Amino acid sequence: GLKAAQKTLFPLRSIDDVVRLFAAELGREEPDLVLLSLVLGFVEHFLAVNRVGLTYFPVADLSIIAALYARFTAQIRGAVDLSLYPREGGVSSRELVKKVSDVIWNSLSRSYFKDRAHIQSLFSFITGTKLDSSGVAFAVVGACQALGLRDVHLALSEDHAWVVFGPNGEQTAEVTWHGKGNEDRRGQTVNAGVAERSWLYLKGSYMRCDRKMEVAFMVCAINPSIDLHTDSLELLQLQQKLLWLLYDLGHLERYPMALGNLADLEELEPTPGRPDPLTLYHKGIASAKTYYRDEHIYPYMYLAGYHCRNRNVREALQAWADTATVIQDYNYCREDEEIYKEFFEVANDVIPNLLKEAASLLEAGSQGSALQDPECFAHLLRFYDGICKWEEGSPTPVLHVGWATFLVQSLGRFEGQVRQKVRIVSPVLTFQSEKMKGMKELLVATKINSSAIKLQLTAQSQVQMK
Ligand SMILES: COc1cc2[nH]c(C#N)cc2cc1CN1CCC(Nc2ncnc3sc(CC(F)(F)F)cc23)CC1
Repeated sequence: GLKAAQKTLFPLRSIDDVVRLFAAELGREEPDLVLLSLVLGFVEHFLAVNRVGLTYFPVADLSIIAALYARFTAQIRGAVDLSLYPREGGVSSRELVKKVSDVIWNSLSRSYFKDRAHIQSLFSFITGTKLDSSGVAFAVVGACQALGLRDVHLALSEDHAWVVFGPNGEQTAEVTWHGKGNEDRRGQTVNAGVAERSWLYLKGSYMRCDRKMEVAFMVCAINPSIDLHTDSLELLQLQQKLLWLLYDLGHLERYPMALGNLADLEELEPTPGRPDPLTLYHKGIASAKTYYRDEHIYPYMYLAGYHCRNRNVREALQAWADTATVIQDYNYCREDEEIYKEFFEVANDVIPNLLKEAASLLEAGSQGSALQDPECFAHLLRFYDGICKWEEGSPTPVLHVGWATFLVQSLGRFEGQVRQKVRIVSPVLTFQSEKMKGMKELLVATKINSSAIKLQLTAQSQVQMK
């Protein structure tokens, strides 16, 4: 190693002291990822993993943080000999990046729960020899910075992480695992995944982080959870303040999900004088549209979740329809299972529960109910249309009869006189999927033909013999 200027703020005695440290690092040529992750993991460990003895804030003494930093840098420098991998051009090689990845991987405990909380940071790597998937990729980037490899940067999709490096930062390399059971492609490019138009690789519209965005990633990666019931107020506040610092300095401009995280925090505990959560969610969506060709799903899911929690049914449906309008131009691939699970939950649990409550409130006399609004019925139909279109040309199917039951139920929540008002053109809606085009006459009928809907959604050819 640490430079003298990096040590002057220690000891860190409060949240605001940590925020100062992040401010100073972010004002530097290159913020120190190793330092910052070690601090965050330290504070998270003593605020969420083990709060014994806590009286206000776990003081971060320099002697402690410098010793952790020395354990990291020693481990990396000792195991990665740079002289074996000459840098033609001030850029790194694939072999060098692979060696760093191997080093991190080989340092990890043989067996542990890979999905635990609080194993994302370099503090976890040093003290527990444990990291989660994306934590490995972050550690590889941290290790590369510590080695002077200024070209190696973190790349992020909505459910995976890897690195970019080399001439013009144009190379990609896998450095960690994804999911559970996937035979890894460590050392390879992501170009096959890009080419198959999976959600996992975002058709190539993934985030290529600069150092400032890598700091934003570690801040999103703070995990305030103490247990299933309980969050650390101190960590929530630290994460919120750190996200505002990044925001003010411009470093969330290209980070849609960080804006959604900040909006969620503001909904929980709003900061006087700051934009509303809704404004923040829409800024996330604008970031996606500006930098990522509007090919991200979470900016709309964050918005829908907010509307859902606030029982803005119309606005939740619109936002879900918007998520489907994104997913429709992907192919559903092996390894996209996380987004399939989220779509499944929305269609088959969340929406039905919202419409069930809406129907009770309608019986009680609500006015302006989603169930009386043809534009809400349009949103519902646009949601299913994108899911159907997503499925077209995919190497695995999406829909099955489990989805059909909930579709029939959700349609039936709207009276025919409401459903009949939606104009399906070849409130006005255009269908992109052949499944929904063929369902058009069934959708606007007084009595919902349940069997015919099922047959159309699942393309089941035949009904019961006997
Ligand atoms: C499963 O989590 C969610 C499901 C949700 N459904 C709806 C609706 N309707 C809203 C909603 C919100 C969430 C919360 N989830 C949103 C995504 C967020 N993920 C992220 N947030 C910031 N940065 C990154 S980088 C990355 C890929 C990587 F982990 F590195 F491999 C993921 C990710 C973590 C929290």
